Amino acid sequence: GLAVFLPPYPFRGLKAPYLWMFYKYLHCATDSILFITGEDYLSVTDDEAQRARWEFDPASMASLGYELPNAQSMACHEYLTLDNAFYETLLSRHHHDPIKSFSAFLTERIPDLETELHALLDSKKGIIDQIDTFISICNCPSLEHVARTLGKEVMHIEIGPLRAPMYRNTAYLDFAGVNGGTEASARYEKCQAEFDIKASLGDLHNYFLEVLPPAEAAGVVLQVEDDSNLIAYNHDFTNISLLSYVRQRYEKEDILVRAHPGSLFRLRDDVFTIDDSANSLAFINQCNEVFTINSSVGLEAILTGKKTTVLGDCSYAFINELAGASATVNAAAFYLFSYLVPFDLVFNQEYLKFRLGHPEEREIVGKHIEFYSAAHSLSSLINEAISL
Amino acid sequence: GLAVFLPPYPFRGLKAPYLWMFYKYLHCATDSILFITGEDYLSVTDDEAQRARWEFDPASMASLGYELPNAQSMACHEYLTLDNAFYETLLSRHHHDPIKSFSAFLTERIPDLETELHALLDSKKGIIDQIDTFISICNCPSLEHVARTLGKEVMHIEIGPLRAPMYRNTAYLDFAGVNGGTEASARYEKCQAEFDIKASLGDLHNYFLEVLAAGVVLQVEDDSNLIAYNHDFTNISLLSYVRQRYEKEDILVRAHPGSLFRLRDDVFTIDDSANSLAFINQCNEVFTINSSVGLEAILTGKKTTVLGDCSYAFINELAGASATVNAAAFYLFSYLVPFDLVFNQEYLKFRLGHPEEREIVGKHIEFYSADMPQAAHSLSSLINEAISLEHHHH
Ligand SMILES: [Cl-]
Repeated sequence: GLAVFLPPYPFRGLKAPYLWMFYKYLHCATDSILFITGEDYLSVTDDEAQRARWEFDPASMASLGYELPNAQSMACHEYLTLDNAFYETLLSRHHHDPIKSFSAFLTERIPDLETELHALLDSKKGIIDQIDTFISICNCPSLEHVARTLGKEVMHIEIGPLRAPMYRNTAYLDFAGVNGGTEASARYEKCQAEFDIKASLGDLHNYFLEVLPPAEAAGVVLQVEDDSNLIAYNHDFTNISLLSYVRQRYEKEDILVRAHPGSLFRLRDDVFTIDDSANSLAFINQCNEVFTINSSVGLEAILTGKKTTVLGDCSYAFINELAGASATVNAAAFYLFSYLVPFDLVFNQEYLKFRLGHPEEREIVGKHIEFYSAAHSLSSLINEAISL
Repeated sequence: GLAVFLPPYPFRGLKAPYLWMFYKYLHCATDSILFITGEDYLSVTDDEAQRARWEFDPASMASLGYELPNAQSMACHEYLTLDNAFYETLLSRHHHDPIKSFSAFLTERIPDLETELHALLDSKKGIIDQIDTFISICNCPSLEHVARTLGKEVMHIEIGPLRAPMYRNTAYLDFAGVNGGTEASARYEKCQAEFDIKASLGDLHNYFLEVLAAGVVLQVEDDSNLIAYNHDFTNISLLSYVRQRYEKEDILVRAHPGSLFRLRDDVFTIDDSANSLAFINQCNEVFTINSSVGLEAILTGKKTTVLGDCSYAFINELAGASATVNAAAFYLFSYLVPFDLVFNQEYLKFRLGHPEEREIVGKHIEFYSADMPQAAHSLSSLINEAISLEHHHH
């Protein structure tokens, strides 16, 4: 059985922040799941005051592919609820800075949290013995240590870098960590010689493109300031120091900035030239090279053959650090077909069992292409796919 | 003789960043000054490409009270010029992170900089012998170490927390550090017994004044205050801090027009008051990292939370009306300096001899009153009389 970890701690000012994953696993569940979560996740569906949350938007339910759970759907699983008081305690140990508290939660072992997790799991020890793996939407060394004591692994699972409408929907699945401390590079290193791809980057990019590619400066990508990427996995770089970094190398009218609509702040009116392109691709094509901390837009540039500079930690960084025309295509082919997972599968318990048995990269790739579609060797599967 | 440290390194993307202090010292100088600075400081005045800078604006000139130097004014001093290329080197040592580089400069010793400082001072040993003190506009452990080694003291000088036209013009003068690592608290702890002020907090405020729910003050993102003296707090985490305690309905945000970024429209209630005071009176309590507005809030008797390091924080850490007043009185009259005086070589030589607090307060009140002497008044008596109400005669 699965144990899904969905912490209630409002680090970013939002209750039940990972509610969409709760709804998604509930909608896709076939067997009982152990949810390690908070009481807010259990009351929010019936909370008449949180009716305007984006998770309840019909467009979001359709985009992420779930429906709202009824009583039977929610009640037929197992629950362990994390104590509401631990958040305030964590805050007090970091000068009540919610951001710095979030960072510690993502990158450090927290004894109090491990203790509570142990106590919760011990209350249903018979249930825990049946657990096949732990699942987390974010890194959490506390949870990861606790899982090791039980001889269990933690699958880190998150929305992927390529998404609709532009691309096929993808997801992250990482045994080491998602976004930060990813295992993507280590995975490719072990199975590199199995990848001999007969294609260009355009061929790897168009297969995932679902829309007619746009027609044919220094690009700077801004991101949301208070997410895990810029709080913990940024190598101390920020939106400000990123702009400062590029400024050390370029003049103002040679710089095109791509703002993120979800950011708390935006650049003042007449400081930089702001891009107003219909999409990421239309922005990238106006640039000679692209600068980013760890935006997924950076992946898109690399896939289109644009010179990209990555200042933060991310899953696709190892691809860019390769000098070679064919060495890059092979690395990207692995990332796209073997590392990235079709979005729906990471919520499919049968697929998760498959990944849990530690299958060969060939089996993983074949399973993904099988999903994408409507040959035996790994390279032949990919080559045949991006030609048809 | 004075030595004034004006580094050329464009930590904030601005070359000759401390140009205004160069112009001010040149304007007020009576004797030869040793400027430890960069070539950019000497060429900017005659560089038409940079005439658009605020330092040349008539309003800014009259506000800070200086005029542009002619050939004689600039040439009659001693110069030691630092290599601009050290900035790029320092950058490379900090993962090309300009923020981390500036922070190191302000809070850490840098061996290469100490090497270059000593080598420059070695070129004019005879001149250095007659230097009494080093002056720095910012904290710099590299410079401070070099100076002490040569048996010189360091005065950290910067524009103050209270400024015209709202207030009397003030400046910082601190031997330990300016903004961060200040000696204001330690200094008061030593002389607090001499402060028995028989007046209100409002009297103190009104003396410096020349005009008359949850408040959050935003600051410039890349200045030294938010880079090094912030206790890891940012504009982002400051808003997070308050949101944890208050609903968005009860939050009022005072934006800083000098910032690189601005809040998106319909996220917070953005204040549009005419000034800081007008913003403060709309709040039950004010939250800040280390903005000068936080001082104004305390001076008006508003509850204030200070998350970062700054010179006035020790005032807030006291309980009691009498206690806060005696602390604020010290801060305003003894710690803060009349702006023009920190550029006056005689006053600086006066401070170098480390006089008693009464003498310092006496000097300051003399200036503020635009008088001249001395009297039998105690320190507190001077302050009490200076801020007390006196009726007109008839
Ligand atoms: Cl900030």
